[PDB]
Amino acid sequence: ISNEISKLDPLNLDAFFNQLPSLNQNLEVSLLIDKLREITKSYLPTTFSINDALAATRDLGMIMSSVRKLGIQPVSAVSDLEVFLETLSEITNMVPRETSYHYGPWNPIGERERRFTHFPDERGLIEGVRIAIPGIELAIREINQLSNLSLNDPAFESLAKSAALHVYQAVDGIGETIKKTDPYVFSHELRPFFDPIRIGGKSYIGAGGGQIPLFVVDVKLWLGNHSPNSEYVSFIKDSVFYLPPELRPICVDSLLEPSVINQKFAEFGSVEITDQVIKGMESLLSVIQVLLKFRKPHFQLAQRTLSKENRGNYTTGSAGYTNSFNHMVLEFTIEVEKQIRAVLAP
Ligand code: HEM
Ligand SMILES: O=C(O)CCc1c[nH]c2ccccc12
Repeated sequence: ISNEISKLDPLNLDAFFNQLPSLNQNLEVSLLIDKLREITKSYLPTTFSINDALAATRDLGMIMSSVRKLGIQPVSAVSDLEVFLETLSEITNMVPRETSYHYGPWNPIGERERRFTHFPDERGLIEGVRIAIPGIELAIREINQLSNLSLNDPAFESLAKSAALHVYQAVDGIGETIKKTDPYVFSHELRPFFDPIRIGGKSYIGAGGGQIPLFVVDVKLWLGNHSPNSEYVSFIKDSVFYLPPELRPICVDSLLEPSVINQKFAEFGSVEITDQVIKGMESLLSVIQVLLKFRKPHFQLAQRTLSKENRGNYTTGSAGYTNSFNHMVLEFTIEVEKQIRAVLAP
């Protein structure tokens, strides 16, 4: 629950985070490192509650990401971080690194907001995931209920409508990014804060738009267990254990089970096609069209950011993929809209 994490400052870093964008702007790597050492000596993370460790992972993660921006592996330099992060990871049962959950919904609104830089373009990513994530999560719960409901039941269509409504939040989030974040300023000023960090022999990618649980929607709604060697399934496979634990069993189940649409494709061609059954199948295509209204503008944005003109020193997002990945997720989704449009043609 996000409001009880956002209000916490378990490492007393609030004043520091008002200095951070200037610290980062003047490349003051010594205050960064001095703060990491101070933390591993001023706090026994073992005594933390779950909410405390989640907010600590947010704050420590961003200081760590700021050191890695300059090119220094932060745990390699402050060796005592490794057991500190170990202990945080045990309490949270999440990666010893911040994700878009800590960057968005668990990031406080207003004066306490944790930001890497003074550029207003940064706000376009934070607001983007802070809006997207709550609505996808609600859609996730509602979409899971469609499996155990008949197309002919109005309850099916009302759940799918509520889910398409909640997914629109991700549209609102990506529209907020498109208006606030300059593709050039992002690549040159923001992107280098989301680079991999080596912690205990493993490398943990930085925060990413792709960490919003939208892929969980995908897996349950249309991907399921039908594209076993996809590159999309490998990304999801790599994402499962970055998600909060609450979401992992849904995602694992859905990867191992036929999708809602694939089953509802079957029930449709095997039952008395009533008027409610078509409304029900039309509410599935509504959800998918809401996904398209997100992926289409998202694609253009990453395309402008990664053009020769604006890409700066990168050719990939923080998860290591080019725009080819988004093109592939978008075509998957487009093709799903074509299959439903076909089932519905009469
Ligand atoms: C300048 C802004 C942005 C750029 C250049 C960008 C670019 C990318 C890239 C390159 C990927 C491939 C995965 C990776 O390597 O990280 C990706 C994936 C993804 N990103 Fe973005 N992104 C931006 C903003 C956002 C925001 C604000 C959100 C959420 C509100 C978001 C949501 C996603 C999602 C859901 C995926 C998974 C693929 C899909 O579902 O289409 N992105 N993005
Ligand atoms: O999603 C990506 O991989 C690139 C966009 C991106 C990097 N860090 C981010 C943090 C929050 C929201 C979006 C991003």
